[PDB]
Amino acid sequence: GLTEEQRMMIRELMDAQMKTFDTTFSHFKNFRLPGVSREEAAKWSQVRKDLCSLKVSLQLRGEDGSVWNYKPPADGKEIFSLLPHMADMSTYMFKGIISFAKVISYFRDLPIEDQISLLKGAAFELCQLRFNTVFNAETGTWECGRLSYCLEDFQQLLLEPMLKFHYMLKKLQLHEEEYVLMQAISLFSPDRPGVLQHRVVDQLQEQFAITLKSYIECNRPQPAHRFLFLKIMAMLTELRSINAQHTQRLLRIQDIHPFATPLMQELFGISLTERHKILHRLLQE
Amino acid sequence: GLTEEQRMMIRELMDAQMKTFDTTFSHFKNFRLPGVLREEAAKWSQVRKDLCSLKVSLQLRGEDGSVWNYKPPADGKEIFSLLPHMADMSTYMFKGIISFAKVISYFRDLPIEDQISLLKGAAFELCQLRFNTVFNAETGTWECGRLSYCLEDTAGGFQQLLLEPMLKFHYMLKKLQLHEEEYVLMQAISLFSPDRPGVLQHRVVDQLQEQFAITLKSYIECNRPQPAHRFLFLKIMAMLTELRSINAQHTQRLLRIQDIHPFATPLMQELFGIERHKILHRLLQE
Ligand SMILES: CCC[C@H](CC)Oc1ccc(C(=O)OC)cc1NC(=O)c1nnn(-c2cc(OC)ccc2OC)c1C
Ligand SMILES: CCC[C@H](CC)Oc1ccc(C(=O)OC)cc1NC(=O)c1nnn(-c2cc(OC)ccc2OC)c1C
Repeated sequence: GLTEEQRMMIRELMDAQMKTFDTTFSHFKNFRLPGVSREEAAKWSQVRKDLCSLKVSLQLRGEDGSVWNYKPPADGKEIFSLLPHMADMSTYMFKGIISFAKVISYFRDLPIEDQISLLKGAAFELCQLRFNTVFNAETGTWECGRLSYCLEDFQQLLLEPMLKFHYMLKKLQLHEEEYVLMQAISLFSPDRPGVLQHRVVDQLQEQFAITLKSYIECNRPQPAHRFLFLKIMAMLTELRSINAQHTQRLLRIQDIHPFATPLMQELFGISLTERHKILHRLLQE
Repeated sequence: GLTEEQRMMIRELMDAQMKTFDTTFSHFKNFRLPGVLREEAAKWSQVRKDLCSLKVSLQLRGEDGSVWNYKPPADGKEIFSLLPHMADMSTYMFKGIISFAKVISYFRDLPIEDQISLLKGAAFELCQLRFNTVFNAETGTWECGRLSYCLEDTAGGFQQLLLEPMLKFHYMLKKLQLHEEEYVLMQAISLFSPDRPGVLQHRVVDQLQEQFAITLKSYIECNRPQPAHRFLFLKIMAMLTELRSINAQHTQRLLRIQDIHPFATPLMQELFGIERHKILHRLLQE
């Protein structure tokens, strides 16, 4: 079995996930909706390539049973139509991740600078891990309560590394304990930009990784997924590569079409404490 | 061929239609839309049967090419979700019909009370005739510019739609493949109905209706192949007779819905009887 500290470690992470992951997205309100220069022109071409890779239709299910469905247009600024909404979704998700990190005892004891640096480097990764738990691989749809995001028209989709990540991770059929441990391992990455206490974060990540390794051996005897632990660690390595690629994508689009919310601006590159006033405020409550 | 008086009649009606029928619905703006979220029971039960008869989805195409689609909920008060939009659409269509009648010389010379009585009796029918020209029978969709109203997919399929006499009328009328001139002549024959409630100059209106009918009869004889269009005029007049029965049915349906859930605009209230025609008098005086 697991040690007393290992079981309590999983118990704390699971309680954190329940307190801070709004799976029904019931409290995601007041969001935006679509339809509701030579140096600049050159940067547009690359931004158009970034936006056509992830094209989803939007579905809004009302309490009465009615459904409002948004089908995106074909490629001007029309390819930016979903950005103000996705910014509000990302910002809403990031607030839940910030709250997730705050209740973890190992994260709360860290200096405020390292708390800022770890959340900055892992925000995208923990959000994709949370999005994968509501991803329907049969329909290609992220089901976020009354909101749904359906991929628009497979081997072309799998070429997109972010979409391939969600299909591959969903195929592993992970439990909630394995997702929340993946979030812990990703959150406590010691080699994030700006981390000071490099060794103590490295030591915390090793305890979360050993706990995941021990959990799988004690709760997963089915050969359904052999080497599940090493497969998970490979997905986290791939998730770090996708994080760098898509963080560059957002900066390119933000350069010619500003959409990032004030919380996202601190999350990207738009003295550590002074440059992250909102993150510092949220991390105090 | 047609006589000069009959050609001038068709020419006046086509100009009336061109000036007053916004076929692209470009000037239908600021309309409302469904949100993003013992004896009283007998009124409700009949109204639930009344509102389940016509089930459409709403489609709004944006200028950039995007498409917002609204699928109505399944049968509370949610079965009313489309009423404010339909009240806006109907009010807009009725104004175009009033303007249509207002430029017809034979209509303006009638007494003002007969003008109001003819409009109240024919508003639904001229609205349905205009809607039929933008009805796509292959997709079951009224294409109104950037707005589209599509019959919802049902387990009964196409035969299910034919249960509603209103829908059967649109498919049957579209099957005739009528010209623009025949549509505008149908509207004139419907508008000048001498047996509407409250009509005083019964003989004058009846004589005006027969001239429009004779003109339509002569148009079909002179501009359509003799063999297969031998009874098109009689088929059209039978469609107008059936459209009048559907008018009586759906007017009663609207009054029942209004009795338990008010939705009619001020102009619609004057149209269904819900000084009595203050807005109608102003519109006819402009
Ligand atoms: C709700 C389900 C969304 C789906 C799930 C994978 O995926 C999309 C589908 C479609 C689109 C799209 O059609 O848009 C126009 C965009 C995204 N996805 C992000 O918009 C996005 N997901 N994560 N992040 C992000 C978050 C960060 O902090 C938390 C930091 C950086 C980030 O990105 C570099 C973003 C902007
Ligand atoms: C959008 C147009 C296409 C289709 C053709 C039948 O229309 C509907 C589609 C769906 C519905 C519906 O799903 O309902 C909840 C209702 C209507 N249609 C009227 O709502 C309506 N059409 N004509 N009139 C009306 C107008 C009058 O003066 C102009 C006078 C009386 C009238 O009716 C008694 C109404 C209220």
